[PDB]
Amino acid sequence: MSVTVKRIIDNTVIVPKLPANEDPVEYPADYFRKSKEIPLYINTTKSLSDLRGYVYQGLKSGNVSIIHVNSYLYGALKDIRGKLDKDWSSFGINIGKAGDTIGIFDLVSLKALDGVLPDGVSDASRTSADDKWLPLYLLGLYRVGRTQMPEYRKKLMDGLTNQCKMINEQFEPLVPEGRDIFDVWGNDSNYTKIVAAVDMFFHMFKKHECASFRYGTIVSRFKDCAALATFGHLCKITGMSTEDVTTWILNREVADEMVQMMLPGQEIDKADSYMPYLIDFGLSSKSPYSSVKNPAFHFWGQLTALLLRSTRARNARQPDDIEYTSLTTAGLLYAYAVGSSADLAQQFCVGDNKYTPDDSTGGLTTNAPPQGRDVVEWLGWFEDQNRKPTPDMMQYAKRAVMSLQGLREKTIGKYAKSEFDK
Amino acid sequence: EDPVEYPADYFRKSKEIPLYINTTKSLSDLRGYVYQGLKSGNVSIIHVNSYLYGALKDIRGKLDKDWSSFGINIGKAGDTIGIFDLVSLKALDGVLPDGVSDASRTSADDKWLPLYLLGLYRVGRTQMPEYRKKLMDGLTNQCKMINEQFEPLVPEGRDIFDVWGNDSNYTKIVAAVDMFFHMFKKHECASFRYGTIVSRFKDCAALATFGHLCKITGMSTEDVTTWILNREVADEMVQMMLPGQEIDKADSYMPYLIDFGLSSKSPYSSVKNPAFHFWGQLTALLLRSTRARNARQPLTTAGLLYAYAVGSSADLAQQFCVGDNKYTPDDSTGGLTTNAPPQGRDVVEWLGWFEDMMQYAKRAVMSLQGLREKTIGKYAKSEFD
Amino acid sequence: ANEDPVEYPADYFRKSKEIPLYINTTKSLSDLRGYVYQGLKSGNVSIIHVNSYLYGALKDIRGKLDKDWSSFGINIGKAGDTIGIFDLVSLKALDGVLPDGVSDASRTSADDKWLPLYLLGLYRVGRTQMPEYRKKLMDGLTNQCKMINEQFEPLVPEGRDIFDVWGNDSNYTKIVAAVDMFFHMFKKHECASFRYGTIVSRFKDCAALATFGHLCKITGMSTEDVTTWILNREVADEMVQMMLPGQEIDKADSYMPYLIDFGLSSKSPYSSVKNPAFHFWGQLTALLLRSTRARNARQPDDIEYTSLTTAGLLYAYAVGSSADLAQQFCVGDNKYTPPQGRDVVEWPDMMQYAKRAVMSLQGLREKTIGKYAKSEFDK
Amino acid sequence: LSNDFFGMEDMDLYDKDSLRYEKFRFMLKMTVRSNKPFRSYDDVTAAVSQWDNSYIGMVGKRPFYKIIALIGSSHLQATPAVLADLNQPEYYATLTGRCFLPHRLGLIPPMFNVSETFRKPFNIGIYKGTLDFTFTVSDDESNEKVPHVWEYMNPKYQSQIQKEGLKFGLILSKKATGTWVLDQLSPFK
Amino acid sequence: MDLYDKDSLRYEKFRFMLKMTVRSNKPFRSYDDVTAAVSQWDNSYIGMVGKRPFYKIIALIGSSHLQATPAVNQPEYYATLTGRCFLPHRLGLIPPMFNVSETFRKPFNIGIYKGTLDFTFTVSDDESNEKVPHVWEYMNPKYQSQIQKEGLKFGLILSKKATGTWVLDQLSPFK
Amino acid sequence: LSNDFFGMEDMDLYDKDSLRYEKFRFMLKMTVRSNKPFRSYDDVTAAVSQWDNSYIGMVGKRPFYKIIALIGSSHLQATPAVLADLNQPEYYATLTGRCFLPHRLGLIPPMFNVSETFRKPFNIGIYKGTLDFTFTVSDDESNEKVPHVWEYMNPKYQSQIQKEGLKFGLILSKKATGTWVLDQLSPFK
Repeated sequence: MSVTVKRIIDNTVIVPKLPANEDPVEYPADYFRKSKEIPLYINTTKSLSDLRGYVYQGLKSGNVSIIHVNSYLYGALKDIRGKLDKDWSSFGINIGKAGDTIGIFDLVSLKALDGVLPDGVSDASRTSADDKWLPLYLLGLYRVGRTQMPEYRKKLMDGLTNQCKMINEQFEPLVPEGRDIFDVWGNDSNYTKIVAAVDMFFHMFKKHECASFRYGTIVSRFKDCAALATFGHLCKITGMSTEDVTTWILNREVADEMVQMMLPGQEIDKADSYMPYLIDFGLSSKSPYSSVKNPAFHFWGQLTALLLRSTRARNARQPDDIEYTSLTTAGLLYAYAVGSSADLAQQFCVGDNKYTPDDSTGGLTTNAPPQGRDVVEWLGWFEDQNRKPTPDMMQYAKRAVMSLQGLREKTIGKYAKSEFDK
Repeated sequence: EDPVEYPADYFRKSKEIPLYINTTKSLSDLRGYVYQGLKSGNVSIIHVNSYLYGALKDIRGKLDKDWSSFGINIGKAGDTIGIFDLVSLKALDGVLPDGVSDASRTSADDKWLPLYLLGLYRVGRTQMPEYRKKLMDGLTNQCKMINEQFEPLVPEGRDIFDVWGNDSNYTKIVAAVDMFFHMFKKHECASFRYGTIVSRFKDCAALATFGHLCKITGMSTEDVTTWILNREVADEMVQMMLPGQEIDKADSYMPYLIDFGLSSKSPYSSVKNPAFHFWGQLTALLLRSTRARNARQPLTTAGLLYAYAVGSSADLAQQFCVGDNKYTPDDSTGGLTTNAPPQGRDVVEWLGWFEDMMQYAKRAVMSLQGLREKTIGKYAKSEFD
Repeated sequence: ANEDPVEYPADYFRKSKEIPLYINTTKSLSDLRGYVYQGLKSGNVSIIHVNSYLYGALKDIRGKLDKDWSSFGINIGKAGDTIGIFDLVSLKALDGVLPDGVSDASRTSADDKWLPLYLLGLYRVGRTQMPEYRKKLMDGLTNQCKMINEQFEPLVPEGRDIFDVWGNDSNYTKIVAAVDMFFHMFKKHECASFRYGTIVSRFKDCAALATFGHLCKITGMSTEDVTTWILNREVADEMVQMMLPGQEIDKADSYMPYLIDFGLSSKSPYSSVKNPAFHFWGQLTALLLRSTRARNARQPDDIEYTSLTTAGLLYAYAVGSSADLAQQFCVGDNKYTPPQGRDVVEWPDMMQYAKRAVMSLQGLREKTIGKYAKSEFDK
Repeated sequence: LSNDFFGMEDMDLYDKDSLRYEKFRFMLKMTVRSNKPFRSYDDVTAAVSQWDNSYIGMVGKRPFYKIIALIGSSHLQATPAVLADLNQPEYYATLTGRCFLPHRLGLIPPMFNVSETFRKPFNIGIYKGTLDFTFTVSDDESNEKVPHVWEYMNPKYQSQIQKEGLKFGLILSKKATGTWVLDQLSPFK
Repeated sequence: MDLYDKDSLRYEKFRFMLKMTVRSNKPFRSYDDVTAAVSQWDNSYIGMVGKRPFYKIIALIGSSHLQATPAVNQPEYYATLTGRCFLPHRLGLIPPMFNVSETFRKPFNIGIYKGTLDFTFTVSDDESNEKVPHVWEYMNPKYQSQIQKEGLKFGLILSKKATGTWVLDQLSPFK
Repeated sequence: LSNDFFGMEDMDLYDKDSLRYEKFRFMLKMTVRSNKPFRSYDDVTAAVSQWDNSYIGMVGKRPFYKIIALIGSSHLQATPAVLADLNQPEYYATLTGRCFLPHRLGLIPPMFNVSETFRKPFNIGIYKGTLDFTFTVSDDESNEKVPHVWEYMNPKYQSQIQKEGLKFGLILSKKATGTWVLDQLSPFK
């Protein structure tokens, strides 16, 4: 515990501990210490043509099995092509070494699935023109089956149809208009492993001739990592150095949230790593970078970015069961600090011409904005303003939240318009 | 009221959880038994328990880490484990009902029928027709996601499944299933969590509202326990936090202390822990939490004091520093004697200040449209508005 | 006789000419390695097995002595002969029953690199009794072990600490102190990382001597001259019992710093509980001279405080207000020249100096010297 | 041995293999799952003898764990699922009691009443699957007379026990008195 | 090479015990199939290495003396041989043996035939001065080209000394 | 050698080729892709023998890696893709266990439990393609007796292991008892 707790009637300890209502965080490093490989269980006791017919007729009839589609996706994505130029070591796993060609499944361990294989709807009239567009469609359904609302799922389906038509050019749609079955595919573990492996392989080889398969699997990149994504967005919208931003966080829950967010041995700064797929590969059952596990920082950063007039931070869902006063005050203080007092300091110099005039009546004590970006100096100004934000901050928030037509319910924009636009 | 029983006491008394079932029947004969009983509304609890054991022998599911709990050697990181491998299995010494055994049912049970049987357990615990109908519709949607025909078996009425919760073996089975599928979230049969999720933290609303309070106030559990007062919340919290109960471990036997029969009276319940539940729910409601609007009313001064302390006096304190430059100016007229809120969160300082809140409660509670009887929301609207 | 009479290492070495080490060696090295390893994961490892494994894995005869290493009339080594850890303690056979053991047959011979280091580190860890220091020591131990093995999945479970009892076993303390002193003699040994977790055995239960040295080092005053300032009439007997001649307390490579872990002394005379007044005086004096060390030592009980505070304030004022500034090196000639001196006979402003010294301290410590001074010299 | 190197005189407490009886009670739970029914006890022993392929459990009870596995394999009763075609057959066996085993494996370290579980797969060719175990081998310092350990295995199975015991790693030698004695285990086990 | 009988003929007498047990999917057709099924008994040999040639010759005598059980469901063969005999071998000095039995089982995969094996070997030393019979009359062989070839593909190698005593040359598994 | 220059006397620890047994457990994964199916196992040995044309891997395990490559080539079972006309024939083989290899290569450095992958295309003329490897060769200090390493090859294949085992660069011999001892690798390799 932090320190001891004493209830003074008998000088006794209580040692409180939170209930396990939500599962604790799991890091990819712990999983990769436990096991040195990522198993992938599939049923390979079938020919490629038979599996292709199985998946084709199942998609056309809307009753395709997950085992059949997983096996067919393995069979049609054995493209060893793709030559590494540099080493691709990640989490102590040697995927390749600077010149040896690797496949999609060369980065995940492969095993044999223990189970019974469904019969199927085998067809023999479908030729070997499948690798061009069928894995694309099968992976696109994975991303499509996460919107849970028609007016976006329709656009995603149209995009997938265009993506496949650019390759095949006939592409009569397979899945019927209704009767969805790809919603369940996310639950299966092997399908997520395959789709995330495909996404990372085609992310390493962007210029691959089959790089179009990134459509429908790009959602797997940084999946359930909303807190990390909003931290990056905040660091990019504020313009301040990414390390000075963390000094500004307040409210005593954002700090511990940050500490669990960036444990050093997690490798969250390397693009070609296993970290962005900590939940699709099964590395972590509960991603510490998720928004449900990290509500306070997500809310505060989204509010700050919205106050800095960012188009991204207007649709993020406002987290529930968190404070909406202290975080809002901290975000407003940060926004007034960055968006009003521009740093605007000399950066490069030719031998000389460096400093600033400190003897030209450089007064500091005044009822004016600090005209700086240091956290301590703005905090001193705020506490001299007895922790009650000035009406000028309200005016800045009103200017930064007004004219935001077409807001989204339960999102940050609606709350900001209801709160900072009294 | 019955004395509080802790899971550690039970696990000291016995080193295993017995599951009494009668398995002298084939799996197909039992699938017919339970199917015809559900369709005719005359299924027996012994038959349903035997069938649930028979259709849930999925040794599949590979552990990745040790799963010790209460000194029980559940598994070691790599060995496959089944649902019933975490409860001891015995033979039920009892009579087996005659039954309505069928023969035309194929091997399509493991897909959706245990789901139906476990879901009706949660269904037969509401006693609100609207909520029960909504849960039944969700159950029908969940089962139709697997077999897609799923003609409902139990009739529109005839809640024979209400008594199912009385039987200890059925509760043990459903809680074991919930534990197994909570350990393995990404299992291919994880849909069974529907209907058995109610077993998770069952009869433990006091601990749930403690977690809700700790999540809604921003203050740590180490500091919320400092604000306990009134001398019943204090020893209430003391009895809530016995050390060896292992309440902070997710994959433990604690959340099912009443379904496994580890405790006859759950210490973390509401009828045994009324005052802390009321205080936490009232405070959370005063902190604008939608969850604290429906809990049954089983302290108000303490809750209002804490709510004003945490909802008005924002902290905004420096917590990350670049090497140096950390402190706050104490020489800039840092007075402390005034007729103003302390602008802090310390319990002793706010207690000294106590030695505007009406308006704060009014604004935190007004316009609370759509309240329900016995709820904390109605109490706050009638009292703190 | 509430406190046991002090025992000196000289008395023990006059009584017995060797330090026995009773261990059970009727087990192969791999068997004992598996025993202790699976016990550490299972949290039910026996002390006999861990002592036997520690002996079996630390038989590194490597380490060449450069100078003689005699101590208390013991011919440990003679300037050139290779020496091991257990050549400095006599070894016997333990009489008893050996428990079953849970040995794993898949454990390779990658134990000596990191497992003795972990097993010794749990000895230092099992003395804090407070979560913060224990957790930081665990972090340091994991960092040290990962520097060698680089895998190091932690063995002992997070809860149910079984290593607090290990310190109560005499043989384990003997082994850990022998390892500590052997690696102290050979600083640059390739296995010197084992010193982590056993440095607590160095000068264990000798905080009074440590604070005497700190007082001699912070004031710059000579150790022969500081003892002239002993006052209060109880510090005198304390200092006399400190400096009995035949103890070699000034010898680093001697058996003295482990007078309690080796079992040489049951009640160490240099301990702080047996030396309360001297420890209090020295620590208060060091605090009054702005020393960061003298803000965490526990304030001793059952001793008068006013006289010790007066003496400490007097000595602190003498050090802080009377700088020496005297000619000490002369080139042939040119030698000669508050009392403005440090002589004992020569020696509201003192409370002003104490207040200046004790103010501006953030985060004091309960029951320690710093909080007592803040509550005593900051009125 | 002494012919190889110098100075390996044995202890005079027990010369080489001093016989002695170790009183102990026990408990057992066992569950063997296979893809096909076991035609004979031969396949049962073949599938079971791989329970300790990777030994993680307590080692001071390894011969006793082996003999308890032997009695469990002897008493593997079937289940209604072992019929023609219902599911994968799943055998079950539990035994509880007290017994004394004459053995010459040296003085055994003291035992404690702690449960140990084993979960390993087997692949003997035709048959595949896993196992399950729950040992409670502990010392019995009482003086009540107990039935012999080999008595617990009925002679209806085990056409000849001298090799059925060996199948699990045991080494037996009939003393012609009727009480089999455990000589040692399989090489370096 | 050594002056004092490095790799020359050596007469080694022993006491053995054999319990042959062979099972197959359908009854055996030719003795060649019996040899093929038996020869895969030591796919993973764990027992004493010094007793390997003796174990292979005991498996050979078990193969020669295999009779089907009267029950012949699945064909279950059975045999049991015991005797006192001496082996002339050219494998050099052999380690001393003991009166301990060792188990054996490996499922043979010879294509057509599926099944397992079960051995019980108790080859032990014998320092008794009593004259012991030869190993090779325990057979029922044809000295022309049968025993030299039926046991050849067990790995055994035989030679001619013109005396009629079959002397063991060398063991050649998977060769 | 000594016939050439002055003073190259051998050491007294191992005279020239002092035979020693090195017990070690291992693991193996293999994947051989080719344009056409391998008609004979000899072509398989030819295609796998150049798996270390540019060698980056272990030295103390290089003979062990060669023997593991040999055992993997022995058990290179085909796949359903190897049938008449589906795609390029992809082979696969995996082996795990423990074994001891008698060899006269001198004392070996202590091996660790570390895995190394290997990738290299092969060109044996008619046949194109690449390889794949994953070795886990490491020491085993347990007294547990292990099967002989050369026993892991079934007698069904490798009619002459003296050359089938030599295709990979090894030099074999016979210990006059039926156990093959590894003399050395290919000379100067």
